[PDB]
Amino acid sequence: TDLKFRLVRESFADAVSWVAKNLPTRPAVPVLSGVLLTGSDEGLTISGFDYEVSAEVRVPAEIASPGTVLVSGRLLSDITRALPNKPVDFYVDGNRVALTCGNARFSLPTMAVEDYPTLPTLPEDTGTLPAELFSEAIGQVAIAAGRDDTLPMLTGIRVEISGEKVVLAATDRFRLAVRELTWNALSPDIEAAVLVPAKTLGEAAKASEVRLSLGAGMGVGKDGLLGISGDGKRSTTRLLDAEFPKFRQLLPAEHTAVASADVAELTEAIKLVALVADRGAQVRMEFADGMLRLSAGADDVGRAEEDIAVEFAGQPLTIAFNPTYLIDGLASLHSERVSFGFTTPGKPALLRPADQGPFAAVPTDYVYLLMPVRL
Amino acid sequence: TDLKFRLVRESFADAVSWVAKNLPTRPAVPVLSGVLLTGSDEGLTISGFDYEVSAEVRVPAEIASPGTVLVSGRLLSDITRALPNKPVDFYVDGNRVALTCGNARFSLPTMAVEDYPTLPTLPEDTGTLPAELFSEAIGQVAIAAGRDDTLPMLTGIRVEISGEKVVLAATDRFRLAVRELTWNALSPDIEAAVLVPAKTLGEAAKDGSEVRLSLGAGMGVGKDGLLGISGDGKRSTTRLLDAEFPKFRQLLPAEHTAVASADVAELTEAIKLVALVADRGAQVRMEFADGMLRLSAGADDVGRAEEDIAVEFAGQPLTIAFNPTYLIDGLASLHSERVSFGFTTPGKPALLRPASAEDRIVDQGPFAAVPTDYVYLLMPVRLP
Amino acid sequence: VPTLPLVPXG
Amino acid sequence: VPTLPLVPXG
Repeated sequence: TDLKFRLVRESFADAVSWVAKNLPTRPAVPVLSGVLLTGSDEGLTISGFDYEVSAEVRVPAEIASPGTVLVSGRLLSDITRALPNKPVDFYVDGNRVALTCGNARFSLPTMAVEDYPTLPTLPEDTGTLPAELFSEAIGQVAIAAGRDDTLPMLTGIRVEISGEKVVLAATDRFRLAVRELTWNALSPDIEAAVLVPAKTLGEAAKASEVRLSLGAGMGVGKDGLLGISGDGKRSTTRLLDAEFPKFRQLLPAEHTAVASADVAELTEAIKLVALVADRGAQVRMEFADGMLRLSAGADDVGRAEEDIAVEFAGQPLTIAFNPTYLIDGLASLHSERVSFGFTTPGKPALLRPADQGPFAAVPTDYVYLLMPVRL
Repeated sequence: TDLKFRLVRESFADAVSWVAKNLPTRPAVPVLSGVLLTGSDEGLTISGFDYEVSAEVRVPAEIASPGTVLVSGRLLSDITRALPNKPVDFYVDGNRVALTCGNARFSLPTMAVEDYPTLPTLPEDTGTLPAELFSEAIGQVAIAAGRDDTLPMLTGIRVEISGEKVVLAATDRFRLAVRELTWNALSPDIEAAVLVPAKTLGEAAKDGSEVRLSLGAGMGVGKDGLLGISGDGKRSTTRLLDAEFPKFRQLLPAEHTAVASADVAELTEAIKLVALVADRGAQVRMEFADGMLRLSAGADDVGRAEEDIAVEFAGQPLTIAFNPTYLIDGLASLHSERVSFGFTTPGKPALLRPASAEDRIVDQGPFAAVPTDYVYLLMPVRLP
Repeated sequence: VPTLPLVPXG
Repeated sequence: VPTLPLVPXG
């Protein structure tokens, strides 16, 4: 039987474009540029899959005749975004799709559905959490992941689950981001840790309640997949089999100095002084006497300094950073102020949202640990 | 004397950034990355040289000590745009500049003022017109200029002046854009034509009162090899192109076998839609007849597309094909709600001209060309 | 892809 | 540009 359906343009366009956004820019084989449309009494399903990430959305539609068809995905996305804002009729007549909408008509070739991989089945549901928290937490941690697929152990977000408590962690060897949260667990005996490709997870986050599917009980992570579901949408990503670094060793228990600053004021000041930094390599932070002297540059191109008021206590120090990595950490706090914990100018700096020492580390739900650069 | 001044940040930043926009991003020698700052008699002049465009701006300033200095323009532009909103103090101490603003302090190296090339003198004033009109007219024709230095005769905008009448024209051999306007000439006997590099003049068309163009006076218009542009305490010179503009006036058709009009937004949206299946975005096909336009594209291998829109149409029906990018460029340059098409055959240029929604099309032809201040003449492509 | 009938030029 | 004292890792 040949698929024939009708549905509202905007509904059609939103569903196709969400599936098509994930399609490979460099398709390993041509058939992976397609999206699959499947019509049943249970509605219209639009899906895509490239052997690593799958995406699937069900939308209400008037199905005049059930069936399945594969067509060029980004082409279908661009068409549905540009059609007149009228109901869209879509009829497959064998090897050819007739698409009509208002005063417009398209005739599109079909692709070889028999060659398209089958979408993986989701593991059992593991837990749920609000979309807002999912998006915030992943955004805070993904910023620290490695971006080099030749070092897969760094390209993941580690996800540790213990009952109702989740810990997310990512590192690229220069910063480490760790976020703790509470979620709604759906299974009891969950004591597991998986590693999820960060880019994929980050994109799933930037798109109502979210359900994570990794399996149940002792089976969590055993199927090598994470399913993410919500709002008639459902995606899967293959887990990484790489081993995550021992990040808890890095978290300092005590600080020789602690400081707090206004996040926006500090961010703007780093952007200003780094204008004279060679290749934006480093900005220097001189802490003492309730004052932060932020500086950069050299005599060849120019020197800059801005002094901003801070709370400071402990051993004064000058410590230098990659200004992009520092802005990245500040932007991830989502708080008005930042609290710093330091040991020495050669050792990691702890950033978290906000007599003379040493200062015990303060419990928090988010840390961004940033290695300095050498002066 | 060492230059020392203070002024408000926004004024400094706008002035410096306006001069620095024309500096090379990869200057051959450091002096070419510089802008010259000269302070005297309650004013600060900021000057920038480049081999094609030079520019100069004067803004008020509290001058504590007069002088001149040369510093990196792009860097200074970036700094002043990001400084706190406090008065900016600037003093030269030997071979270094100390720039202080609120809680921020910069120390910049200077360069040898005597090594900065001399900015060209503006030619005698030629005429004036509103800044808005000038930027719009340039923007309209600049889209049609070639962008290939190996065909330099295509990379300009032609400026014809005949008394109060100015004509701007550009072509890349596939479209020709011609815009006529009136201005206020400042001397009699101006009858001349020059060629200005399009990329320059086009980008420069982006607010003011009246713009003054300086290409000389009377019979001397064009002799200095420069186009001066002035207004709002800013002056610039642009070096003219030595190439020769093609003989475009014989392209303009006096009579059409068919005329049509369409809504510009509807037609633009329809072209973008059907062109989605056009191979290399190479062509869309327009079949005109019976108050309808059938717009189509594509082929069996990738998909076919059609959209039919209402048009006003008279004369001999025809099917004619265009590069959809060039077609949209022309529609976007009309700056009107509707477009009027003039056709002869599917293989000869199509004339596009602005039409208002209060215009309307009629007999069955033939149709004399309608006088218009703007024309975009587009060569069709061959039908498959 | 013909050019405008510019003489010379095409 | 030293790395975090990750062992192994650096």
